[PDB]
Parts: sequence; C-alpha cells; structure tokens
Amino acid sequence: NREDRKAKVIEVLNKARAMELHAIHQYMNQHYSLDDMDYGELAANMKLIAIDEMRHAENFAERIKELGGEPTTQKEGKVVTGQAVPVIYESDADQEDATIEAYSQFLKVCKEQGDIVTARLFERIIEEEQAHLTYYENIGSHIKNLGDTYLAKIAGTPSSTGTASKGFV
Amino acid sequence: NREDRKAKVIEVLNKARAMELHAIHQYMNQHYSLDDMDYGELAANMKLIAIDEMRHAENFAERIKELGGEPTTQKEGKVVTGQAVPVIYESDADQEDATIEAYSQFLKVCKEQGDIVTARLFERIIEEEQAHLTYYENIGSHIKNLGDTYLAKIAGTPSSTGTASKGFV
Ligand SMILES: [Fe+2]
Ligand SMILES: [Fe+2]
Ligand SMILES: [Fe+2]
Ligand SMILES: [Fe+2]
Repeated sequence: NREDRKAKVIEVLNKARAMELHAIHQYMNQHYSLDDMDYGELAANMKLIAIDEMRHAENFAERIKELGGEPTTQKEGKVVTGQAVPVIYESDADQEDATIEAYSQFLKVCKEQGDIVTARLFERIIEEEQAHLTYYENIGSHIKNLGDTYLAKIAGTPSSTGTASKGFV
Repeated sequence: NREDRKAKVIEVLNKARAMELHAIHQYMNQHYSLDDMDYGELAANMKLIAIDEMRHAENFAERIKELGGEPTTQKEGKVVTGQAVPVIYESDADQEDATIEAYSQFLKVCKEQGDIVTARLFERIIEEEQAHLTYYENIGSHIKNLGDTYLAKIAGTPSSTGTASKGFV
C-alpha cells in the first residue's frame, strides 16, 4: 500500500497547507489594521507570525512534492476583516488552538501511514504553533486586564520587521 | 486508490512478462536443438510459438506503459538446455499449463483492481496459451505412442517459418 499511504498523507498535508494559507491572509489583514492604528509592535509581530505560516505553507508543499502530490493554492475558511483589537487576539488564540488540535490529528494519520518524516514535520510545526498561541494569549490577556493603559505603551512604537524582503529586483 | 490499483496490475503484468521472456528463450533453445537434429517441422513450429510469446511480451509491455509503469527485462526462472525430444514436449506442456494457471490468477487480480482492459488482455493471451498447450500435448502424444516412426516422418522436413524478419537493414 505504498500509494495509499502517500495519498493519505498528502491529503492531510494539503489540509494543513490550506489552513496555513488562510492564517497568512488573516494575520496579514490584521497587520494592515494594526499598522493603520499605529500600534507598531503589535503590527510587526503579527507580520512576523504570518511569515512563519508562510514558511509552514512552503514546508508542507515541499513534502507534498516529495510524496508525488500537488500543493493546494486555496485557503481554508473565510477571512474576517474589520476586527477590533480585542477580537484580533481572541480569535487568533482560538485559531492557533484549533490549528494545534487539527495538526495533532494529522500527525496521527502520518504515524498510521508509517510516514516518519511527515510526522516529524507536523511535530516541529506544532511546537511553532504553540509559540504563536502563547503569544496571542498573552496579548489578549493584557488587553482584557489593562485595556488602554497597555495600548498607550504600544502607540508609536516601531513597526519594522527587519531588512526588506530579499527579492528578484 | 487509483495509483494503488495501477501498481498492483502493473505488478502482475511484469510477472507475466517475465514468464514470457523465459518462454521465448526456453522455446528458442529447443528450436536450436530441434534444428540441429534436423527435425524441421518441429523446429519451425517451436519458433513460431516463441514468436507468439514475443508478441505476448510486447502486449504486456505496452499495457504496462499505458498504466505508467516500466516493463521488466528479466525472465522468470532458468532455461533448461540439453532436453531430449520427449522431454522438450513433456516440459513445454507442463509450462503452458502452469502459465494458464498463473495468468488466470493474474486476470482475477485485474478484475479486483477494476481494470477491465488488462483483464481482457489476459483472457485473450490465455486462449493462445491454450492453443500452445494443445500443440505440445499432441506432439508429446505422437512421440510417446509412435516413437521413431513419428520422428522418421519429421526428419528432413522444411524448417522455414516464412520470409525473413522485416528488420532495419
Ligand atoms: Fe502555521
Ligand atoms: Fe500559527
Ligand atoms: Fe505467452
Ligand atoms: Fe505459450
């Protein structure tokens, strides 16, 4: 059953990939809103987390290619726009939490299909999702508990995420 | 699983093909010996059957390609040389019989893999193997019952299998 094992892993890898593509767009939308509001540090860290999901999306596609499949290019679920700051961190924490639940199941399938390399990929990525979760939880906890005295400190901070995107041009 | 289905059919097609490649060499070895003994009619029909086996190998190969596989180039088992005339026909009948039994199982697998085209290819080739089996049993029977009287009639007969092989030069 070589082919069935391959096919079954590719299916969860494409499920996870589509979840990554949704998070990229969702986090970046919130990044545009945070920058607009001039809350630099929140905006910078939101983009940096979106870049992590980009890297997750890339790794899932590379493994899908190694297994003979085709990486999906459609995002899972819909992006929510116009979210308020308190809503941003509460939904993002919920979404990371849900992501770690789904990936843990995906991990299950990989082990069931005797795929150690893909299982380890999900294991590695779950640890990074956990860092995202803690991040969004903490911010959400400060927002709830301290409100505007917390935000006054973020106002006007730098939004820079480092040297610009090394690209082609 | 589409790919799994194909993989299992390709497996039995390469098993059958390896069996054909064995038969080509076994039968041609006997053709060379019958030609050497100057039993022309026997040598001629041995080669014509070897050529039927070449066409079977070719048809298995082409179906293997349509399925995206690679046709094997190794024969199954070893060629037996130095067989006496009665042994040639006794063993060729046993091999043809063994082949029909195997192909009949291979045909079953194709149906299990929902592969109608490959199953029909097996059914067609099995009927030809039945023609071969019947031929070898008939000759074996004349040799057993008629001895050197039958051979005396075959000595000095034409060995020609027709016009030369349309080839490149
Ligand atoms: Fe991710
Ligand atoms: Fe994440
Ligand atoms: Fe054959
Ligand atoms: Fe045959």
